[PDB]
Amino acid sequence: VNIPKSHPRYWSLYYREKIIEGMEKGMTAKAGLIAHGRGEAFDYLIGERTIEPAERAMRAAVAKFLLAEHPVISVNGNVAALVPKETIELAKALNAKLEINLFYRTEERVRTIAEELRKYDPEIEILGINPTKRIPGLEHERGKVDENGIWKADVVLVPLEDGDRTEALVRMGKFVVTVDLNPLSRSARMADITIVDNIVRAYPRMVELAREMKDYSREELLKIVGEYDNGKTLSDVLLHIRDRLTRLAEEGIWRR
Amino acid sequence: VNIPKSHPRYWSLYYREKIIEGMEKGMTAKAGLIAHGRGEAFDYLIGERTIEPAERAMRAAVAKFLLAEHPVISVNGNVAALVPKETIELAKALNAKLEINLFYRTEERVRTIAEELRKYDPEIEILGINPTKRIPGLEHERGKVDENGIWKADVVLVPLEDGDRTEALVRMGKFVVTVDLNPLSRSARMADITIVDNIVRAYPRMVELAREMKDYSREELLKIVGEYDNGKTLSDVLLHIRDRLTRLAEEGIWRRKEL
Ligand SMILES: Nc1ncnc2c1ncn2[C@@H]1O[C@H](CO)[C@@H](O)[C@H]1O
Ligand SMILES: Nc1ncnc2c1ncn2[C@@H]1O[C@H](CO)[C@@H](O)[C@H]1O
Repeated sequence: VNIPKSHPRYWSLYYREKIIEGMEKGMTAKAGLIAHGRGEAFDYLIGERTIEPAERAMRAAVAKFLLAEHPVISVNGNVAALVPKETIELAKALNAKLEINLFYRTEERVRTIAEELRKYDPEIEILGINPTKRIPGLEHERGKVDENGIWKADVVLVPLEDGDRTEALVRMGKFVVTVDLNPLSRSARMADITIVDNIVRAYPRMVELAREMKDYSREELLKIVGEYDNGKTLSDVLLHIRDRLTRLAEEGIWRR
Repeated sequence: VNIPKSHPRYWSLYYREKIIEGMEKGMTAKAGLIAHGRGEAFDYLIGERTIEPAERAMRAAVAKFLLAEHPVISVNGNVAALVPKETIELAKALNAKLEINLFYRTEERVRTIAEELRKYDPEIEILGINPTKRIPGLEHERGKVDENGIWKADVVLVPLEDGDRTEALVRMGKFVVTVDLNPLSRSARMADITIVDNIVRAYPRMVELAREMKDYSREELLKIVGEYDNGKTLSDVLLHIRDRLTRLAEEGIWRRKEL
């Protein structure tokens, strides 16, 4: 990361280095590198900041998790490369189990990811190591879940997830929250709560909200998670990007 | 193995596979995978189809290439993984030479890219194997081109290209045509003709266009080229995206299977 701190693409470049090493540590899938670029472009368009529609979604999600009877947080190759410590934090803050859930499971991937998480907590409870259950509707390898993790969860957080799984989880009766910079992806459109923000900002922001809501009443929380409309939240994100586009055009370098 | 053709995201997933196989073959760099994703995001915004402003730029690019005296088509790692066959097809249909130009050049990636191309034509000549001419304004390892290729070219096609490189060629007096799904990238803004469409739809369509216009009159060809506005095209692309976002926001997208 040898670039002036004043570089406008400072952080973006920094995480791009992180995602590359992720694959270098053998935990980030190649498809994960591609998904990362999808994120980069939408983040650039959005403004690399947590927009209002996102703060809104995170509020409802934290409220929703606080009421969960068995909340679970899913971790994949990208999460492990970008926010390995922050995901352990969010999981402690919401008293939620941690499950390694990969679309493409392998003995190495799981081990490496569990190892990466154990670098910030060698004691934390990590599920999905030995997955016995299956998410209905998915190909055997892609629908693996842990008898004690997602399989029994009522509210689940699946960040940077493939649309088929999000949909399948909703179909099996799980309430699904996702973090996804692409508001037009199947997953973003299928989730009950869609947080359109970079996970590097969303995760510490939610750990914050969980503190700011730690002493909330089950009534206050029910009011929150009760007034949330994911549809209007998605439409606003789209409108935001549209307005962001109008201005990005009247700026930068032009040639004529 | 492959994606079930019935899967609605078939094409999207097919090409993700191809770019992945490309890196597996040593032609594509890891960062090429990330760049593929950036393209996909913009494709999500345009709606994953060829829009009229793109078709418009495509006809202009073909017209210009057919009128060119020393046309050259550049090939990089992402190009090699996604449209190796169509790249060769386009070059022949435009009677242009092919040159390998990479961001991270190594003897292995060049070879592997060369081999891939030859699998569709063991006969085609490939420039850029060991380029010796340096284009000023670029870092040492990023600006060497082939003396008999881009160095002497008048019209150059540089798809999925770095802005600095697109910008450098323009500065060397080359008429630059690019294919880039991001209408706001430096490359899209600096190129003379910007084709905002996915290269997997663009190259096949241009091949078809080169054959169709292979017999046009210089009068027609010069008219097409003469009356083409790249700025207007980029703005028309942006307007299409902005109206599409407007429409979708109004209709709503939550829980919709398709858009
Ligand atoms: N750093 C990130 N933060 C949040 N979402 C991301 C990030 N990188 C990639 N994604 C999302 O992952 C999705 C694909 O699984 C993409 O739609 C993209 O928006
Ligand atoms: N398949 C593709 N077709 C056209 N342009 C692409 C594709 N993939 C990536 N790009 C573009 O190439 C640039 C990165 O080299 C990005 O700005 C992106 O818009």
